[PDB]
Amino acid sequence: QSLEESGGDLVKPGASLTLTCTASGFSFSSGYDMCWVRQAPGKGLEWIACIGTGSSGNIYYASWAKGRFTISKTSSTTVTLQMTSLTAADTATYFCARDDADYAGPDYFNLWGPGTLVTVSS
Amino acid sequence: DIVMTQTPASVSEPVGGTVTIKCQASESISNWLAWYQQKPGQPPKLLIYAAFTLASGVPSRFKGSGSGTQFTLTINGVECADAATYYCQQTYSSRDVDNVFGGGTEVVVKG
Amino acid sequence: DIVMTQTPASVSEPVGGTVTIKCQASESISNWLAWYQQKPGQPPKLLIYAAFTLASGVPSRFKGSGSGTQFTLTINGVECADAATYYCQQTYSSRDVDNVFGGGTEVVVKG
Amino acid sequence: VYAWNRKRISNCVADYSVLYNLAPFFTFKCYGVSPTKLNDLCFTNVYADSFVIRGDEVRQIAPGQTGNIADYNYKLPDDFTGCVIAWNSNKLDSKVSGNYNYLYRLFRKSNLKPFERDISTEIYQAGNKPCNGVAGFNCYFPLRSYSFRPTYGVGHQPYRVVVLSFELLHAPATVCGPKKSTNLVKNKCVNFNFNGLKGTGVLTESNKKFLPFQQFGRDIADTTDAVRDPQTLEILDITPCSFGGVS
Amino acid sequence: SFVIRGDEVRQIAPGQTGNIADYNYKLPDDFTGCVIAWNSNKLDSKVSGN
Amino acid sequence: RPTYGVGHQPYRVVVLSFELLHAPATVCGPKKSTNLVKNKCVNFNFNGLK
Amino acid sequence: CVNLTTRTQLPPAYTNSFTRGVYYPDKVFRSSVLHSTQDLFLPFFSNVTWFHVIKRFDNPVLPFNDGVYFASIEKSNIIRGWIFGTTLDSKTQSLLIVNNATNVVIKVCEFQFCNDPFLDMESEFRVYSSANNCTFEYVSQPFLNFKNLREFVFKNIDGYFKIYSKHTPIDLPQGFSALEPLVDLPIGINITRFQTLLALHRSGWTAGAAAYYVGYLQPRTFLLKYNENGTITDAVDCALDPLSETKCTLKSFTVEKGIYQTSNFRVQPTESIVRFPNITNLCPFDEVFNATRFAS
Ligand SMILES: *[C@@H]1O[C@H](CO)[C@@H](O)[C@H](O)[C@H]1NC(C)=O
Ligand SMILES: *[C@@H]1O[C@H](CO)[C@@H](O)[C@H](O)[C@H]1NC(C)=O
Ligand SMILES: *[C@@H]1O[C@H](CO)[C@@H](O)[C@H](O)[C@H]1NC(C)=O
Ligand SMILES: *[C@@H]1O[C@H](CO)[C@@H](O)[C@H](O)[C@H]1NC(C)=O
Repeated sequence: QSLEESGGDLVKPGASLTLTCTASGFSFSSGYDMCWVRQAPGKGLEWIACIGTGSSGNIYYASWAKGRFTISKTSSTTVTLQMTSLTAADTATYFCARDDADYAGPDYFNLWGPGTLVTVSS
Repeated sequence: DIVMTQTPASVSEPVGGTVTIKCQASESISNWLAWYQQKPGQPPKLLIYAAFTLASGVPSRFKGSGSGTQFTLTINGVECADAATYYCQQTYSSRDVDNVFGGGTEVVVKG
Repeated sequence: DIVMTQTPASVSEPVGGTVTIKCQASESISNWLAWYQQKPGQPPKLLIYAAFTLASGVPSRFKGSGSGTQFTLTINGVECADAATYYCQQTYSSRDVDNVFGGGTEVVVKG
Repeated sequence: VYAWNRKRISNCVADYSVLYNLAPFFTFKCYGVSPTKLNDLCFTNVYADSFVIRGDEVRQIAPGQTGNIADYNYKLPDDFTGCVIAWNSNKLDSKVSGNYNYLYRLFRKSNLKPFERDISTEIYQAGNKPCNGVAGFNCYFPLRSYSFRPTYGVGHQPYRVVVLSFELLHAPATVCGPKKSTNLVKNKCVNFNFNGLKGTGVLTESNKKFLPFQQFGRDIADTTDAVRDPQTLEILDITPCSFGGVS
Repeated sequence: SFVIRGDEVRQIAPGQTGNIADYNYKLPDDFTGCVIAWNSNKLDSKVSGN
Repeated sequence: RPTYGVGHQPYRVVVLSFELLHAPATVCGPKKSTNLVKNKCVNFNFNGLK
Repeated sequence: CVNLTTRTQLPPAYTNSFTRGVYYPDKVFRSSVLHSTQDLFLPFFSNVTWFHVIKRFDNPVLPFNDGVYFASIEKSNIIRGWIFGTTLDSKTQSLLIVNNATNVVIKVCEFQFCNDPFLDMESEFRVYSSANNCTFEYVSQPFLNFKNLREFVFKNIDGYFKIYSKHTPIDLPQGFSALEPLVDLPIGINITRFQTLLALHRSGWTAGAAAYYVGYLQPRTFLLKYNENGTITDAVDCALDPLSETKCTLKSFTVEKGIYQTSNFRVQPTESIVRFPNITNLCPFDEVFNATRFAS
């Protein structure tokens, strides 16, 4: 099974983009947690938001993205995260990872997607 | 609520040595921890989950140790293919946390 | 420190009978015992170890009994191939012992 | 259970009526104080220790008990004070794949003294030859993982255990029960309660000059006579209500 | 002297009931004297099976 | 099964049966005797009688 | 750490404790009541060590035992604080108390104390070289012809460090003064030895005129007299001399003329004698225990 991502391109500052994470070979079961992270070009990993694919999603956000970002599931195999007002520092590589336990939060990320490149420029 | 730091920032040793990496937490996380290895231009891979258990398909050269507040990762032998970046994850309480992962520590293996 | 005696010296019975052999110890050796059978011109073989358990490949005709001081070996039926000598071994304490084995008891099967 | 948390509770009011919806199917069997009147009491120092254990091992969390958990994971003092709480948590801590994240110590050189944590992961040498980091025969990893089996009885299901340690002193109180603070009435037969000290009498303004550190006041018979209210830092006298014989 | 399992060491006591206390070694209720038990894994364990 | 806990490991047990009585002493403690000091206030111990 | 050897070598003198070192044994209030209590007290008329500072430099390490009564006849407040611990190094935890120009500094840390700790306006701090594992800290208002008398009692029971103090304007003078409890510390560390800290003045360094006295507490029963205001005004030691023991059994401070039966006396035994039968052969326990194989 693969978890390739999409929706990555050059975006002007102060705009909005909507990334899409699509599962391959499986559907979003309720016993797993499908969850989002990003990586700056030269920094370490950092966590954005995290949504449960169960009956009642335990949607969670990081402190530095309290209202800037919003994660949502759209179908049985598609989870989408969209963000508004991209600043200069928001350029990064976005990985869509899957969790291994539905403990209302990101546990060990056993599965990772190839990642997509999203940059901001004028 | 819980914040972590990863030390040292960088390490370097001959091919025959052993590297150790320290990950400490602001408050007690007890057992819940994970060690991720990220090669450049590649998504990170899980190595140690539950702070002791080796992952699937990983060689028996990476040792996790400690519990509670101080955690140490020990590589008994490097083979020039372990030169990468390693992060530690709290996976204990992510209700109001800026970043579950720790900082970056890259290992340089001078063959 | 512990000495063993084996009685009777000789036994003889028809092919359809049952022979019994007694092995008694000076002090209590509890469960530790072994019954050894050697054919003439042949090294001995293990028959009963732990005073009850049959050895490997041994037919279910030799029965061990008793524990502690008095031990008895009972053969339910002879077939002219059991005419040999049998010894009992203390295997409990051999720190200062002249001979762990007991005396000789040869069985004669008059077919 | 081996790396149990430790939390400090101070400078707050503790309510126990709330501990019903948060912990369904709880069991507050405990020691050192009658649970019926925990409401009107004050506790100087409260320690909360939480962990997860199997159902059949919940009986090991008690003073004077012996067992795998009591020896190698969590030892309680014989003169223990405070109450323990345990409730089933199958709905929360059971996974269909298998809950392999809860670890318990199985091998240890010697029994734990009360209130000690052992986080060491050194290989256990159960034989004669040194292990030297090898985990072969007679060389066992000291920590084993709970393999919960909910299909069996509740004795094979994860029970969350929270242990509270009190001190039960009535003067420098910083943690007290959820009851309110009724306004004081003087020169009337009332049954009062000052930081868990319950007594019946009439409370009058006093001229006794307590030193700044002194709290209570004793008579000859070693019964409280003058007391200092927690609020307004005032000095009062306790006089028993009128009584006598009838002829 | 004898050899028993670890979990059965509690059965060697006055008034106790169990498999060991009933069928192997029974102690009097008014027992006097002291018992000693120590682990012997290093001495009485074989890789083949004891 | 030593792989499991100490409850599945061989424990050697030795049980001693005393008979506390103080006159025809046959087995006594390891304490050494002392010369007979007389005519002064001395703590005495005669066959366990303190 | 600065090596210092200018101290004059001289055995400490001794003096009389008189009736000093009485503290409130509890936190309750009692008035116009003669109460008899049993606690750790400095016995009346005992030998308390005398140290003088002026080229005299008396800063030795003294045992702690069950307790210490610390006094100081001071002018200009040379003494700054005290040091507590067992080995006073990085092996074992220690405790520190100082009173700088601002406030008090109480720290329980893994100090590496210098061989000759002291202090030097004051702008030189030379006590310890390192302190890594710090466990407790506390800050409060500063505690502090010879004119100033400082009295302290240090106790370490049940993992709590109790300190009692009293400041009085003025050898130990004739008088009686209770000790008010000052602060309680939930430290809980091993304590067997302690030292003192001095503020040597630099002009080299010159030490002013000062002295301090150290006494040791013992468990005994006192009889305390409370006046109408709740203040301890007089106390009687119940094991000093027969007259005081007569007062204690009567629960009164004045004994009327007559005969009084106080106690009973016993000739305490000196030696211990044991006489077992004439047997020397050692019992066969190694054979039973160290046997290679036991029975089923
Ligand atoms: C503290 O106690 C005083 C006592 O009269 C009261 O007036 C005041 O409101 C109290 N403060 C708070 C925050 O409750
Ligand atoms: C007690 O002090 C006196 C001097 O006042 C001295 O002569 C005597 O030796 C001292 N006793 C002890 C035991 O040191
Ligand atoms: C304190 O130290 C002494 C010796 O230094 C030792 O005998 C004693 O057991 C210690 N007490 C504690 C509570 O550690
Ligand atoms: C008690 O205090 C009062 C002051 O209100 C004082 O006049 C009186 O002398 C004190 N009592 C004694 C015994 O000194």
